Amino acid sequence: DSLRPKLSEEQQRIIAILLDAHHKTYDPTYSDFCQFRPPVRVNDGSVTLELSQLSMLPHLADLVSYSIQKVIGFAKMIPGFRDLTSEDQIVLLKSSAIEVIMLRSNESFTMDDMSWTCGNQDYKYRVSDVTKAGHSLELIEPLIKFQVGLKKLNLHEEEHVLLMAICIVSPDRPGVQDAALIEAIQDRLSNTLQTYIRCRHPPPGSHLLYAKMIQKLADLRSLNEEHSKQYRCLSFQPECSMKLTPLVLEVFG
Ligand SMILES: C=C1/C(=C\C=C2/CCC[C@]3(C)[C@@H]([C@H](C)CCCC(C)(C)O)CC[C@@H]23)C[C@@H](O)[C@H](CCn2cnnn2)[C@@H]1O
Repeated sequence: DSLRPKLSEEQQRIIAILLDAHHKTYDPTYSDFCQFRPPVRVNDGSVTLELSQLSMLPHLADLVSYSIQKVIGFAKMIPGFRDLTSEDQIVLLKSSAIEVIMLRSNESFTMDDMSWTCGNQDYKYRVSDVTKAGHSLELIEPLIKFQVGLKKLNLHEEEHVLLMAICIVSPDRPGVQDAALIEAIQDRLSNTLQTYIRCRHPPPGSHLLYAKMIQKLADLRSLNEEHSKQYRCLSFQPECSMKLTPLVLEVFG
């Protein structure tokens, strides 16, 4: 009855490994940003103008690209991940990249003004800047909802990295070969999450936290399909590919 098994020595190594992977792949100081193509914020309080200028696209496109590289880094240090055929590594990455980016961006997302703040001012990102990169409310509003949703779970960083690992190693992705193997890696990770929550999370009356976390992985598949729907529509804008990166192109095209 409400059993609380102690963390195995393997389960601990996994956390340590993931905690460390994240420290090595996420820069909380945002010092690489001046390297990205500069943010341009034109005036408007218009889908037409947005698509005409695409003023924020090269900055955000660089930002996402940069992050994909970071996520790729992250995945490589996931225990199990290198044991997969590099083909199941590509598939799992490409189909989760946008989700892990939405997951990881929560570190910069603040409930003070409902923005991602990586700054200073210049690297603050709100609904409007994302519109300025050619996306519509149908993605941007629900993404903000999900951000708040996630902030309120109040995840320990341990839960944050596991959640991201779990998301990457999902056996039910279009095109995976060895779902059996991938499902084994995931189970190992969820068992670590489920157990970690039970030992180390206050109160807890609410270990309900695990169900809520799995629910976030569902919300993510939605935003993923929506993002991909909208990405398609940007691709139709002429001269757009030059505003992107070779990496953003392959991952989403
Ligand atoms: C990507 C990240 C950040 C924010 C994420 C945002 C804010 C702007 C808007 C973003 C990029 C959404 C867009 C709707 C995605 C659009 C991509 C496109 C234009 C290619 O379709 C999805 C996630 C959103 C900021 C920050 O938390 C992180 C920046 C990168 N970083 C820092 N240290 N290590 N990596 C995070 O990965």
